[PDB]
Amino acid sequence: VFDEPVYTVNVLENSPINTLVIDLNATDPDEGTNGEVVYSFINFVSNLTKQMFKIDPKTGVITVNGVLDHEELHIHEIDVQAKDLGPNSIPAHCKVIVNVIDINDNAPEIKLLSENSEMVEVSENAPLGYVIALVRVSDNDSGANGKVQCRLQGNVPFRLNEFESFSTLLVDGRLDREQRDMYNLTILAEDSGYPPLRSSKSFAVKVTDENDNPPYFTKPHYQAMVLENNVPGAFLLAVSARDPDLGMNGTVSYEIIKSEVRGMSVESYVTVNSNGEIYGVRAFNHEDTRTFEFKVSAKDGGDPPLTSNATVRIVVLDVNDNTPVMTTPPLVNGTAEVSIPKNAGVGYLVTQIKADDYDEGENGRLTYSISEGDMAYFEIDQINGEVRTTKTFGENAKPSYQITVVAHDHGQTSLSASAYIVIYLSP
Ligand SMILES: [Ca+2]
Ligand SMILES: [Ca+2]
Ligand SMILES: [Ca+2]
Ligand SMILES: [Ca+2]
Ligand SMILES: [Ca+2]
Ligand SMILES: [Ca+2]
Ligand SMILES: [Ca+2]
Ligand SMILES: [Ca+2]
Ligand SMILES: [Ca+2]
Ligand code: NA
Repeated sequence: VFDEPVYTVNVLENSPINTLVIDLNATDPDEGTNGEVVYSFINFVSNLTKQMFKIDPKTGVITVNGVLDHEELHIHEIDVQAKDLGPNSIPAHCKVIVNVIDINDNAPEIKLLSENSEMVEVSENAPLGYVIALVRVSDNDSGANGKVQCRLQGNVPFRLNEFESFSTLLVDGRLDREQRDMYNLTILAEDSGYPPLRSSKSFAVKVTDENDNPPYFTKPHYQAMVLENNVPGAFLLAVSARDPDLGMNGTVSYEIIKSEVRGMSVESYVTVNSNGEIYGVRAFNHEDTRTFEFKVSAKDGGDPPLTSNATVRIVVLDVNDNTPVMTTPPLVNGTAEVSIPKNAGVGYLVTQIKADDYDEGENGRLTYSISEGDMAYFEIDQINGEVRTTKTFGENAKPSYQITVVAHDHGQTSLSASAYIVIYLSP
């Protein structure tokens, strides 16, 4: 018969094999008994127990024959028997209990609930306290060996809120992609064993792009000078807008706003390249339009897209592309007849010549001269065009005088237009 009915023993988790759990004696014959004892396990409460322990059948010494895992099973209940060969006897049997004492063999486990596994992401300037990923820390031991706290690290714009079940990782700042497209976090964790076993976990935070900026122009108002009578399809000016966003959000497409210039349309005067290049679609003419301005848009692919527009002033410069035009006196094939008294004095105003020129400035300025003919008997004012007599006529003066007035301008190469004034002396 066994010394005690029930035995309780504490055994370290993960104790090596052949560790002495206990040496039982079935009270080997006291004052005699038939003798030749034999020990054996006859039953286990959990069958798992079968494979963790062993007993010498003759000496009666229980030892470890397996890995005692507290997280698997912590209590082992063994029914054991001692026998005298059944000559004329009963079997004695007691109940052994091995408590598996928990030790700190599991350190913390840090897990991220997100969709794209391990790719944590968040859109620019997402709001303060916007949850990005649920983190879950665990330690599979019991007690202090099971308890755990964890913390973010280094200054970053995020934080964690510890809860009963799990923690939560959220935004704690303003995120701008144009400034930073990524952060590099490290969650540090540890258990409360002695000494405490620690875990780190490092991972990335990809800040996803928003279409939060439009294409910025280099200038709000561009200007360019052109020369009059330019060729159709001749380059004028380049504008440029850049968008800091990603892809479609940041591509740039140029458009010219509908406007009418002098009664038609911008298109009919000007067009735009999808590269910010402005081409003259027509031959410009300073006498029609010395200046016109227009707006030019820029847009990007986003839902919905965004715009910036800039103004464009075109200065049309003057060239001397208008020869002057004789308009007084009226002209037949470019000549006029006038009459005058023969006894006319000196200074008599014969006629007054005048021309119009459309160009502006020097290009448009007129000077009058007698080019040829009876330049001796008449004189012309350089600015008026007033033709007057410079001599008296009498006694066998010819009765008819021919003079060629011209009006020329002041351009790089001066243009001009003549007229033939015939003078007849009416007595
Ligand atoms: Ca274990
Ligand atoms: Ca353990
Ligand atoms: Ca632990
Ligand atoms: Ca931004
Ligand atoms: Ca952006
Ligand atoms: Ca944009
Ligand atoms: Ca012109
Ligand atoms: Ca002119
Ligand atoms: Ca002109
Ligand atoms: Na023994």
